[PDB]
Amino acid sequence: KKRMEQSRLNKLRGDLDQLIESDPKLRALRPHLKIDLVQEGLRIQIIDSQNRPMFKTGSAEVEPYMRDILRAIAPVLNGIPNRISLAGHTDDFPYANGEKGYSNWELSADRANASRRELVAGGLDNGKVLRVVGMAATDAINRRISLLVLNKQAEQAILHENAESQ
Amino acid sequence: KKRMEQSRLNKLRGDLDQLIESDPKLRALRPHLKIDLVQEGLRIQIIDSQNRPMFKTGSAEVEPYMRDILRAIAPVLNGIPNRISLAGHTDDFPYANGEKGYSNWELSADRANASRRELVAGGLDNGKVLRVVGMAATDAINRRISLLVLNKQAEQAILHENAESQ
Repeated sequence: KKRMEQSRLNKLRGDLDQLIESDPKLRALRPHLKIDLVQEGLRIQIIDSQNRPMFKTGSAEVEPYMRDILRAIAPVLNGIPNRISLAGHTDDFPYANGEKGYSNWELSADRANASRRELVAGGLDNGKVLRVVGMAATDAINRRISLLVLNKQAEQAILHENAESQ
Repeated sequence: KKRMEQSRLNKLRGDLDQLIESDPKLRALRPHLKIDLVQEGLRIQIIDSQNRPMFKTGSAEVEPYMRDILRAIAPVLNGIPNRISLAGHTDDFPYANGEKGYSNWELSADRANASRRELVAGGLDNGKVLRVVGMAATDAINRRISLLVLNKQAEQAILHENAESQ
């Protein structure tokens, strides 16, 4: 039912918790790792701040700790068949320097894909990611990578909203 | 109610239809322009094929006709306050040449943003686009740009699924 699925998600939640609490490097970054259940499934948020950035300035290049986080969780996410929506949220000051129209919009999507490639390098099955998302609004700095492990319902709703058919 | 909103969407649909049928260039591309009502709002699909590509090969650079389409509809979309989810769908053969991990995933998101910038150049109010999406699967070539004018419900569901809060 929606039962075997919820059970899988709860187990995944526990496995991620076990992984984080058994790794010194992850324990040190815990405040920047948020896990919760949302309508569409299990959500994992990785906070990207000025004090502890997950990417190099104005770049989609991951920082050491971001690489450690993504590669560490990749194998665990692979445990279940649920697919994932990966979102890059970049509410920061106007992108400066190198830019042929390149703004926080391009930066947010690029970071989302940069995170996707790290998960894959870490062992995430290709195909697991169903979509990447970018969101950027014009001490209000808010940057983060969201990894949503979708329940069947949400996955289907996305596939229907994205098909050419009616 | 959901009434004033549906009426606005139906009016928008009619205005887009009027625009397309009054422009020679758009009439010529009509088969590649699909408009319909979906659960989340009004959807506009722009088909990107081998016979009539909307982007240069392996690039997020728009082709003339794509520029004409996007700049033409931009002012019309600006008529209502509803925001938009812009998606790039790229189901094509493995991306060749220039690539430091650059695949159809990066290409799909880049094309989505390239389309976003054209709408803005064409007069679309900044902020109107709520998110950009990229989707790329591993004569099955299927490429398209989807522009979803979101009804309040869908917009709120997106904002709740993307907030840090619970």
